[PDB]
Amino acid sequence: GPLSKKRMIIRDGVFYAELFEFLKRELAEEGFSGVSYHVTTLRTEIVIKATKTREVLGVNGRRIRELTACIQQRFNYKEGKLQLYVERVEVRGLSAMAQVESLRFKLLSNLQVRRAAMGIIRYVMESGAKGCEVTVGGKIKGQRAKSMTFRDGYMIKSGTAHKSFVDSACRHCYMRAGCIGVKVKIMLPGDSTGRNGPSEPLPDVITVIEPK
Amino acid sequence: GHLDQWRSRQKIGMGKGARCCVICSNQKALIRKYELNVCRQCFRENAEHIGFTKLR
Amino acid sequence: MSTYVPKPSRDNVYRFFFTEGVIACKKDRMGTWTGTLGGNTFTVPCIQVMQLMRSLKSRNLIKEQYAWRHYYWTLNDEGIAYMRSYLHLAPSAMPNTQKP
Amino acid sequence: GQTVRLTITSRNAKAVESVTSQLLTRARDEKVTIHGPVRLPTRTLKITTRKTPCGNGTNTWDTFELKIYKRIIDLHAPTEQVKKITSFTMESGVDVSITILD
RNA sequence: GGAACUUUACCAGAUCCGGACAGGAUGAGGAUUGACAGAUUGAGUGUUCUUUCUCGAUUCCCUGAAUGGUGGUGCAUGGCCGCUUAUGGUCGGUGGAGUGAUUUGUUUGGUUGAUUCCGUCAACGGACGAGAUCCAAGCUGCCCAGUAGAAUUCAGAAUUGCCCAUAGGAUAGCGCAUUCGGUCGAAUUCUUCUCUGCGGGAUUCCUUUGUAUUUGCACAAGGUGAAAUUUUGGGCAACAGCAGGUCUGUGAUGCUCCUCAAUGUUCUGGGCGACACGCGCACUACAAUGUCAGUGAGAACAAGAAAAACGACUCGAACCUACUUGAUCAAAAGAGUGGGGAAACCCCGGAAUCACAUAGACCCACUUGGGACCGAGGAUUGCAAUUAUUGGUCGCGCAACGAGGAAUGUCUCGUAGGCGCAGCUCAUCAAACUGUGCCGAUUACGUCCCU
Ligand SMILES: [K+]
Ligand SMILES: [K+]
Ligand SMILES: [K+]
Ligand SMILES: [Mg+2]
Ligand SMILES: [Mg+2]
Ligand SMILES: [Mg+2]
Ligand SMILES: [Mg+2]
Ligand SMILES: [Mg+2]
Ligand SMILES: [Mg+2]
Ligand SMILES: [Mg+2]
Ligand SMILES: [Mg+2]
Ligand SMILES: [Mg+2]
Ligand SMILES: [Mg+2]
Ligand SMILES: [Mg+2]
Ligand SMILES: [Mg+2]
Ligand SMILES: [Mg+2]
Ligand code: NA
Repeated sequence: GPLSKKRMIIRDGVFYAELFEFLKRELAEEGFSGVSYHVTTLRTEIVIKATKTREVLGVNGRRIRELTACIQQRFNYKEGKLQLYVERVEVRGLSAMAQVESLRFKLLSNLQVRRAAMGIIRYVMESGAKGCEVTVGGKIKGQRAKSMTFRDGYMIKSGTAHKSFVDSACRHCYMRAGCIGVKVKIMLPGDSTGRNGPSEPLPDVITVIEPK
Repeated sequence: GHLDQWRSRQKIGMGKGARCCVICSNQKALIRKYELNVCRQCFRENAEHIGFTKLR
Repeated sequence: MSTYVPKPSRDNVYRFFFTEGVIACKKDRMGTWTGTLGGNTFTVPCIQVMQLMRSLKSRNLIKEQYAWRHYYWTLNDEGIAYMRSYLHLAPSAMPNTQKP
Repeated sequence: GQTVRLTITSRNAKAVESVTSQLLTRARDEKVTIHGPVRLPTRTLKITTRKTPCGNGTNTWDTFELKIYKRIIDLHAPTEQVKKITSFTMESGVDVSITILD
């Protein structure tokens, strides 16, 4: 043998990291937004978050069963011991992973960088985010590489609280000239529900309750 | 006998040549603590998913 | 190892590939790949599985995905038709990923 | 008299405390004898590595830490009753192990 | 990036195709694969020949294009990191001012580490950065312990009073005397110590026959207190950039180079370690605030074993360690018997700096300082130890070095310095790094002379 708790935690983390990488590469064009797994004695239940759940499932769940076969064979799960579920993200514009994939798709379609980046920002700010900051870099215009950033609204950079209020994701775009990096940051609106927003007040914001 | 010679030393399974990153299969600067077997550069990218955090 | 794939080993891999529409194999030349075919386990070297799947991919019969030293080959509709003719199965035969 | 030990282990402090409290409340509902819960020492997995991918620049380091929280609850209850107490939905990342003390 | 092989990218050779696929030849009257023996050979390597067997349609033969590459180009790139830059910096909107580039905002004054605040004001409103947030450490509450302990009862066992040493000082005690973690005793009672999830606690809070004071923002001493100023130490850290580094992390990547006697891949052997020399960092010293020999008391972070495989039939073994033997005679070994998945075994974690009224040896000398170089024996890790792998033993010590010119590094409190220990690299090897604890100061708490 029984592995120690340290070894068990390391093993579980490595399993999640490999599962995340496999789904990130497999579901790149379906707006993959995250993955969580719940382990019981009966089965291991894996829930995939995506924007286009129809493409993640496929006809009669052909795609989702193919992904189940991949995970089951790689990790040697037995029959009936592994299950996959697909749920949609409530707000796509508040997911950095979904938006950075959308930006990469738009760039791969020969769209201008200014157009695609501003399109992402307008969509994100319409979704209720406090702020969005997307940046595109590398061989944008010609042989010399330059980096250009587009931002709107609020954004916190320092401290440890931005790990909770800021959603980030970076992707590589493979163009004819070379590799283009796209990074999208979303300032999540603090919402009392934990699905979209840390639900905590901002670390430096002080509110005085109005008297009765 | 070229099948017996082929990768005969790699079958011994000792030293840095027998070990590689579980992500990138590189045989240099391998983190073997807690049986991670992950390259140092690959660990910095995947540390958040594995569960490690930067605190102090 | 040797890339030369015995014909019975190819038939076993293809039968497994059709039964479970996905094959996952670690990319290590001196490694062994294990699969289950209607009970029991048959072993093929990982390099030979890689060779068979590389041939299929060059003919656009499968889709290949790679992550963390592992391949993930999935039969395509053309690949399903190819395996159904190769394995001499009935037209009603389908991989488990397509059964209701 | 059978004594059964429940070990709750996770790397999330909030999850392990929530599971422990739920187990404790359910165990008190079946009015069984409780010993604990005991907050065992929390272990910090520590990995320090260079920040640069190359070898250039000031030798700066990143200290990554993983904390493991473990709790033990001893129950004087039959295996059927301890299964009933355990029978609920737990948070993800929390490992609960059941063992019968010698 | 502590390279024996591998790693490895270099050198001398020798294999394999890991050239998919397509098109065209041959082709079950056989496309092809693999080999015993004897030669070739570094090879008891079918790599090639002689010789035939073997496998069967997977290949092979030719053209194209693919593939792989620690090949180039970091001056084509992504990502990451470093640096400018540890300081207090940065940017719109609308408004004002200029033909404009631009400017105001963003400020003369005081204050703060702070573009931190208070005032002032052609601005007003905001956004970052600073602060706040976060993680540890110090004090503390609740909760908690068959993985931490304590106290008290009985029961067992031990010392027990006259004693003053080879010369024997100084240092508490003067209703019930102490001690025994194997006494591998048995029961009650508890959380003081330990463990810890969420809390509490500190903020210029209180004072001043202080400073400064229209005010304000504040400062200095002293209280309170575990802690008295960003509590302490870290992490994070804007906007602009640099042709800084990385194509030797990746199935990151454009172009280009090689591609079947290959720059792919594997195997054998060398090299990365070579030494008239120069330079940067570290270790050990030059001794008596010492070296030996003995004895005592005594930490904290931490690490520990395996599979879709091997044997039994889910379990065992790998990893760490304790105890015992080896031992009717060196170390290092070698062996058993247990334990530990790690608050459970190691472990009451007997670290050494340190201490010793040890009545110990040495006595100022390159000397019992120093331990570099080198010689013989033996053991261990490994498939392989020669170019000593690494310990252990006896020798060498006559190798310099007796405190180091000009120059130069780091540092303000549990800090410098000194001392070890663990992790990490790791089959074996630490003078490295990342942490940890132990003994613990001098000096200043200032300035803009130098940078
Ligand atoms: K004007
Ligand atoms: K600047
Ligand atoms: K010696
Ligand atoms: Mg801020
Ligand atoms: Mg800060
Ligand atoms: Mg070699
Ligand atoms: Mg490469
Ligand atoms: Mg550069
Ligand atoms: Mg760059
Ligand atoms: Mg200005
Ligand atoms: Mg000042
Ligand atoms: Mg000022
Ligand atoms: Mg590496
Ligand atoms: Mg070198
Ligand atoms: Mg000496
Ligand atoms: Mg080093
Ligand atoms: Na390149």
